[PDB]
Amino acid sequence: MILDTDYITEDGKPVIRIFKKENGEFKIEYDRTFEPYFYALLKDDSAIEEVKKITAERHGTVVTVKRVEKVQKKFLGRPVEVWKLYFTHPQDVPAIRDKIREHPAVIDIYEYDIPFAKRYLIDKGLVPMEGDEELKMLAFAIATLYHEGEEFAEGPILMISYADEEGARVITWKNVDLPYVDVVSTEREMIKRFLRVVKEKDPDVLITYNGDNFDFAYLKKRCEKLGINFALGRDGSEPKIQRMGDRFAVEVKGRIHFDLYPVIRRTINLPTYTLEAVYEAVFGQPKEKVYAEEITTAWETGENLERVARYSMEDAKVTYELGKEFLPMEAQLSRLIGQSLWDVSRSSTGNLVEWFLLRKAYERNELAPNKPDEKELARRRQSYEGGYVKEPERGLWENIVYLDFRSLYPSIIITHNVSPDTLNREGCKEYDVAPQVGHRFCKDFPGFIPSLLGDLLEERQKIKKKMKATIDPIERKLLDYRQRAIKILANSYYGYYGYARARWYCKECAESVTAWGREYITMTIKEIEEKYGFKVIYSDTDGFFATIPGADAETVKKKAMEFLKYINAKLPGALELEYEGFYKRGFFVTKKKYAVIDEEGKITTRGLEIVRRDWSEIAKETQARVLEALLKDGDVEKAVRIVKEVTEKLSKYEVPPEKLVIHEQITRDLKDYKATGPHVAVAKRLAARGVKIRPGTVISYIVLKGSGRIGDRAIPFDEFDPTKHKYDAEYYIENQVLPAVERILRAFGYRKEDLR
DNA sequence: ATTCGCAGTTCGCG
DNA sequence: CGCGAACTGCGA
Ligand SMILES: [Mg+2]
Repeated sequence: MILDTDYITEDGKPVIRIFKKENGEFKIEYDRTFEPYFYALLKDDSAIEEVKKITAERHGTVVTVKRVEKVQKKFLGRPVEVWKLYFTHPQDVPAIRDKIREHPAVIDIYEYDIPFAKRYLIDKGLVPMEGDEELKMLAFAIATLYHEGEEFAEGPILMISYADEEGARVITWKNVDLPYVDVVSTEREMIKRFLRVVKEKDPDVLITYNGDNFDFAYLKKRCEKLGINFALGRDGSEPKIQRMGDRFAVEVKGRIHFDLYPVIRRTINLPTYTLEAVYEAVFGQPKEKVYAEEITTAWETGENLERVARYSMEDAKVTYELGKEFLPMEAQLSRLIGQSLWDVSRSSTGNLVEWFLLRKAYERNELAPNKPDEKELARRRQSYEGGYVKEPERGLWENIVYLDFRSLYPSIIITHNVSPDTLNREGCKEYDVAPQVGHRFCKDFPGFIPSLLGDLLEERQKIKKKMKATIDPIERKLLDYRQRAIKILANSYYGYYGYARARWYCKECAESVTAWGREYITMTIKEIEEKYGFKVIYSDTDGFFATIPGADAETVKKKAMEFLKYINAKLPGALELEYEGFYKRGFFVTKKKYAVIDEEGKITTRGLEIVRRDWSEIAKETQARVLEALLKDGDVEKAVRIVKEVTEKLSKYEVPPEKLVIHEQITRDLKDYKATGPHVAVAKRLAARGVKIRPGTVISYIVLKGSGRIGDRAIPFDEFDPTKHKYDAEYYIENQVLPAVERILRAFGYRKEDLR
């Protein structure tokens, strides 16, 4: 199968390299015949002779147009003629494309910012990660000597650990009495030993945790300091470092550097993304943290080095375990989008859709629109109305059914053919008209995006049912991941429509989807109220909670099923209302905030403090305890005692500090903040010292007993010391626990002073 | 560098 | 003092 592609230059000419793994054998294929190109729209065909002679210069070398040819393509449905301009080397394109655009007779240029290697995959119809080839993977991690006021990588690497199917080992240059530790003489020897391991194991995938922004950078500075050729690549090359906006990314030629950090960041939602928290949430098993201070202290005193080595070992071990858990899913996502695992695992929603569309556009001879320039970008800051949210009838309800649409937004796009190439298209014999916004969509032919979206949803269903019949457990897992990958991509189309940087951006399409959605959800609600006598307790966008307050559980279920039969006969196209679940009880606090419990006793919570990371565990824990007492036991006076118990424990300082940590994300550069909240205050004190802060950093702090604002009393939890610090019991009672619980017990008539 | 709608806290202004 | 901007993270 295909892992990746790139190009090298030989005698001034680009040579594509295709990196493959066939039958457990690494292979490189070379292609010297692929020509870089982009398109130009001319107002006059005669102008082509002027464009041929346009020249530029890269670095002394003179850039010219190799050859041209007129081609006929489609642009948003309508037919168009443009000139395909070829060049000798892909680096000629960025050097001359501006000179060609600025030419008077050139209306516009297209597809001029597509990387050569990616252009090759699309044009040749090649799909990475296709097949059942098993990749050999290796995880690794490092431990370092940290001192507070030093430069990056001023301290040596203390240990390098790695892990695969054979287990986990640690390389270090001090004597450690553990069976999985290999001892060498120096840091230099340790690094060289690691090179040999990678060379001999020859893994297809190198797995790290935050290796893009720490590990490889640290190794690089150290190899420079020690004079080592850090040749990790299968071609003898050193890791290549690239700039991805305000962050970094690292390739290793011939293999795939799989950094788990950006992947897990997108896949699951956690309060913090430390390696310990991630592992404990995914595998449900604890992992002890050993801090930089303890590591430094252990290395200098020579004392607890076993503890450090074990931590180093577990880092590599869990990294390998997590890599095994997340990689196959990302691999199937890569195959779907049609780009390398390296790019896909580091790409967000916007880029993934765009690359998929770019490939499909080529297959359909569809000329792709350009990225918006700064002027057009500012013109796309106009917003639109979103989903409908009913104000809930607040309180505790009995025997509730939840009904919702199966894929509401994708169903709308397919059913009503919503697409920029069908928008207000004149000359058609059939149209659908969006409510409120009034946009018309041609129904005569499948639109580009609804066509692709329809194939995706259809393919997904064919995979779901083939899974049930697939005996081979490995094939079933593969199909499961592809099916999940399709769901992710299919649900990304709507948001992409309203994404201002998108090539196929269309605000009219985006607001038409939401307008139609508001219509269908509101029609369905008044339908079940008027014709079946249900009370609709609450509704958000694509579903609602309903019940008959004076009815039996089986009575509610029966009537709900009858309603479903009724409205589904009225719904057009692919729209379908479904029976999502029945709930014994439910408590609806506000819009976006509620909790329900099924007949098994399982509680599901939305929006409440319990779900959020910017609330201490102590507040979330008793809110969950209160909610359980109400939903499962129906015991309101028990919920009260629990709060009295918790506030008393807090006031007497019997609560562990670990359950008092508050987590809050830094979203921008610290200088760009206008209002300084507690987490920003803590961040600025950190940045004042050694530690640098990036947008995406989660600040974990605790509030201390003292004077001043909350931000003046807040410190990072790592630095909390019982001998130096005392947490603010009053704060965690009056600002954390009580507000979170009072908002629930308010409905029963309890004040804050009813619980102290 | 996917969308909009919404509850809630901290802090500073008048 | 009330009040609103700034800010975060959630639901769909
Ligand atoms: Mg709103």
